Amino acid sequence: LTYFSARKGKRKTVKAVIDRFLRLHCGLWVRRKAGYKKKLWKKTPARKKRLREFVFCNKTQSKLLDKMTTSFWKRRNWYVDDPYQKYHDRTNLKV
Amino acid sequence: KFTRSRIPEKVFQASPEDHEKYGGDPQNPHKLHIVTRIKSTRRRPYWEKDIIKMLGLEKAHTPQVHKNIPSVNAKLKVVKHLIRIKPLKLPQGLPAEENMSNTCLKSTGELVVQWHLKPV
Amino acid sequence: RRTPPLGPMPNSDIDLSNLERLEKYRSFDRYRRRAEQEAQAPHWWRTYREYFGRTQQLLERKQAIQELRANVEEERAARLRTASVPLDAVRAEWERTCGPYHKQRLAEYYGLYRDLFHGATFVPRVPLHVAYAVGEDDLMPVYCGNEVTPTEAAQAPEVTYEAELWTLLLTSLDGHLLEPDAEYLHWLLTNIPGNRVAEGQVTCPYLPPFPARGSGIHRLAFLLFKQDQPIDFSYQLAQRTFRTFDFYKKHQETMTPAGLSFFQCRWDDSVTYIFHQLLDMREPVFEFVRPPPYHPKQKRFPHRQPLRYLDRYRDSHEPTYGIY
Amino acid sequence: KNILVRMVSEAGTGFCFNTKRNRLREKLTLLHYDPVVKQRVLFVEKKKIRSL
Amino acid sequence: KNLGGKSSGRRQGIKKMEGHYVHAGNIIATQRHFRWHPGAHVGVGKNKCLYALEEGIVRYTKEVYVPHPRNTEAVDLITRLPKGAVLYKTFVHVVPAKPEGTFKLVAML
Amino acid sequence: YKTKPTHGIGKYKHLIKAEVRAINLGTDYEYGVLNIHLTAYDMTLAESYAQYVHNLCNSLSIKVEESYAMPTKTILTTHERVVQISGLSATFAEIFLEIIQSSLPEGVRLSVKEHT
RNA sequence: ACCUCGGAGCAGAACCCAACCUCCGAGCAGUACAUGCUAAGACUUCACCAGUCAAAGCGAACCUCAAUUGAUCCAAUAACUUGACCAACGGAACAAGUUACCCUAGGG
RNA sequence: GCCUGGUGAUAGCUGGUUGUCCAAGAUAGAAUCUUAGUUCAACUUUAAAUUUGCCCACAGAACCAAAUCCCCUUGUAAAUUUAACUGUUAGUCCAAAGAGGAACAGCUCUUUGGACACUAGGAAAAAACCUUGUAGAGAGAGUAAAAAAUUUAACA
RNA sequence: ACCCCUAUACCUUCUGAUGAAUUAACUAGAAAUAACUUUGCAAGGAGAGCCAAAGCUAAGACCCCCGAAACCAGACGA
Ligand SMILES: [Mg+2]
Ligand SMILES: [Mg+2]
Ligand SMILES: [Mg+2]
Ligand SMILES: [Mg+2]
Ligand SMILES: [Mg+2]
Ligand SMILES: [Mg+2]
Ligand SMILES: [Mg+2]
Ligand SMILES: [Mg+2]
Ligand SMILES: [Mg+2]
Ligand SMILES: [Mg+2]
Ligand SMILES: [Mg+2]
Ligand SMILES: [Mg+2]
Ligand SMILES: [Mg+2]
Repeated sequence: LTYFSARKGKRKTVKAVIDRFLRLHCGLWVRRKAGYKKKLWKKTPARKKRLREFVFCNKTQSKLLDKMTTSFWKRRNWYVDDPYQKYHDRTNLKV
Repeated sequence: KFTRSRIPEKVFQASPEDHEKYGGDPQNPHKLHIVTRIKSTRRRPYWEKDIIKMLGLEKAHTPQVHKNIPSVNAKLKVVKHLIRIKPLKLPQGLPAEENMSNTCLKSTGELVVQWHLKPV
Repeated sequence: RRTPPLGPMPNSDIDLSNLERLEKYRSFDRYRRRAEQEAQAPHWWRTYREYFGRTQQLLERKQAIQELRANVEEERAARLRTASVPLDAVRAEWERTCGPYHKQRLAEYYGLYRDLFHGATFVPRVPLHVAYAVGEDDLMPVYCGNEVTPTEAAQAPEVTYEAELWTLLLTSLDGHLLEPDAEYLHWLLTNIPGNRVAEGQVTCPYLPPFPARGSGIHRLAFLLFKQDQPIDFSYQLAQRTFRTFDFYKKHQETMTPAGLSFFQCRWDDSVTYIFHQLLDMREPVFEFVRPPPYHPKQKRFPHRQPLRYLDRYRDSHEPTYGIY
Repeated sequence: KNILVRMVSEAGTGFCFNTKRNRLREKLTLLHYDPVVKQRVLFVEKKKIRSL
Repeated sequence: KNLGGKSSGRRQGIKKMEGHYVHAGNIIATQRHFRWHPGAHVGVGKNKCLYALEEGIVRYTKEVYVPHPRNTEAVDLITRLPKGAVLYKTFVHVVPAKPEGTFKLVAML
Repeated sequence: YKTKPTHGIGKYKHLIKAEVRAINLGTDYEYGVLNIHLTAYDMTLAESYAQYVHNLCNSLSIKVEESYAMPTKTILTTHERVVQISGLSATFAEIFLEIIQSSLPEGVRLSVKEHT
């Protein structure tokens, strides 16, 4: 990525990352599964049910996506009727 | 392939000839072993290195007391080529709290609970 | 490294050189028979069962059936398969001959012996008959292991049995509210002359069965005792509680059990009447509570789980707002 | 040899689903299940999508 | 002229050895042909994989094999046997740990 | 498992034989494969007698390889049934043949001819 | 000659294990149209991506095969969906021969 | 062509990277216009939280050898999780089981285990064989491994 | 002092040839996203903007040197 831009001297986000992923405020990245809309005629319904899911990301995938976006994308967002809003705070972890 | 070696049980069954050779009684056997490392764990597999660390025999020529129970005997059977085992014999009793400081394990295998430095 | 088998291996003795000289299972059914026999045998390997477990009679019977097959309408009806059987004769003669062993099976299956006598099995020789009055017309019979409502069992039943003293006992093997071991009796009539019941010494008088709501389905024991020498004995549920084992231990010298009939009860509205009216307490209501569902330990990064994973581990389904 | 065709529901409409059928046999009509009507309904095939 | 054969290991075999506590739905063992058969409280997938249907402890036994009568392969294999010959297989069982619920007092109405 | 005492409890292929001259060596003597032709002007007596032969042979523990029939001939029609047999004893040759002799219904002939 | 996927041996008994190592195969076909929707718990090709199995539930009745395959972007489509022998099969959106004139940076 | 500029061109390649002292630390792999490289993993390191880890006994793991998995006791003291990152990988040889080759190669390719890229003693010299490990001074002592052994043919 | 005994130069590149006559001087690790440590204040922090379900503010602490053939633009050259 660009660590220091030529105009501002700031970091830049990679906009592929924003275009594909969802950062929850607790640090979890949500994604969509690869091939969830390809060749559905030859996939069993169990597999199609698996592909139509919002799948969390790895730890190192998560840290790779944190480094590729900026602090704007890491921020609390109090939207109006947000579908994912109950998934931001992390309930009831025992580490 | 070089693997871990099972040893059959006939190897660990004494004969009356052996009771004549060493000083053992099959009835009323000994409670405590003295184990000493007399060979290196270098050039030995990692499992033998581990068993030597568990039994507390990292330093060679240093005696260690163990129980004569089948668990400890199982670990001893794994590294029986690196060690030396003798029965801990006790001519007088096991040491009381009076004789706790003034002991000495002799070379014979006995543990004397009054260790003066005078001649008899 | 082979270790040799402990006992005999299966398929050893039949293993010969000439299989074609050995006659085979031509069917599926014969293999199922032999196979079930080998299932029931004790083996030395680990099996499922370890973990989850006079002359005049034959004379009159031979002449009786020999006279029975000789009639032409019996053969003609039986070959046209319109012959039937009178169920009543079979019922009463079953009550006579081999009924006691079957009532022994039903008492062993319903756990009356492991609970009522700590495993002391016996045989109900007496063909006892108990029935509860259902109004004035009909009457609900008690056979071994039936379902009878406590409305039907509101009033003490009619007991008829063909015999010649007696002590009759009713208990509720499971209906005990406090102690998980004892049982509330319901009526214990003693020193009974012959086969009339009314002239018995009513020691503990009749309660109806009271199973609590949602506490499942109860079994209720009618013991009937051959008494030799007439002995003297002895709404508070601390007073209806005893155990039939050490009760019978006090009196097993001159008394032996001779009859069973037991039945099931569930809740009904009459049991509301029993708890409130005549016991004078609030009724207890039970519910069958299943154990909470296992979920594994929650991870920081639940890799590849769906988004539903965060809901397995939350406890409120309402928007929490935190410090704001 | 086979064709991937779409099947359009006759009622509770706008619902399609794809099937395979031979190049040579007739135009399929089926009884599939509409989750819009939430019933089994005849579907009629309307267009071949791809000759697999 | 020997092309192909570069397939990797399937990583099959037993996942829960005998004595292991098992929760409901855990895969006990994945096989390619029926090395182990489902016994008590053990289910089978389309891939012949044995999973668990209750929470409990896995046990392996040896049982009499009596196939379904509509299974003409194994049934035709039966009828060729001599008269004492009885087939055995190894089965997997889950001995269920918990009771399936308790009665609990709810209210004194 | 290969080291447990219950190894090979599940084997079965030694219990199925999943697979010609006469054997008359020194003491244990037996015929090879045979052929028994049954010719009659009746389908009924030839078929039924072939049944009686076949049920005798199954009731006396004999390998009966086939029980086919030969085609008929334009003459009246002559019918044939071939019921093969392999393996008899010295006594059992006599005792086996005497019953087939002593059980013929009506004008149906025999053959103890062998293969080819 | 090959490049991806599967079976067997190597690799005898949990898992894994190479080779321009030894032998077979695959790139489909058939049936069904609840091959609907949801969902505990798991396995996993040594990562990831992909893959697999699945009880309970709602709704109904009363899949076989081992492999039988292709990401993202982009297109086409109202939508549902569909799109590569992208086979160099983790795939650059589209680029051949040759240099004893070769040149540079290096390695043997 | 040559010069100046772009220009500190670019270089997965070569070469080089400067005080002290201590500590912990070496060999699975998967993809890749990839095999002179990177990314993920494995291994490694620090910090943190917790609770088990390792060794293992019966029992147990399929039909068509050596062993391993599993595993309470016991002997021990570690392990997992959380946070943060770098680096390393055609290893070599020996013992063993094998494959290719000539049952050649200091040849090629897997597996198990050692050792070496960490010390000292021995084997003539000596990466890899044997003995041996944890660090200093001593003009003390006991040991370990450790030295090749052989010499022949009358005949009735 | 030598004689006695012990002792296969250093760097770098490989699992285990390179460069250096010698001296002096010159000559090669640049970034604070996140985490950690230490303060301040604390449901708030910050000297507007920004973050906040114990956070925020401040500081400390991490990212080398030399080397092509080339390509392009403009000149200077018979
Ligand atoms: Mg293979
Ligand atoms: Mg492979
Ligand atoms: Mg994996
Ligand atoms: Mg390629
Ligand atoms: Mg590729
Ligand atoms: Mg440069
Ligand atoms: Mg480069
Ligand atoms: Mg160190
Ligand atoms: Mg490519
Ligand atoms: Mg490279
Ligand atoms: Mg354990
Ligand atoms: Mg230097
Ligand atoms: Mg001029």
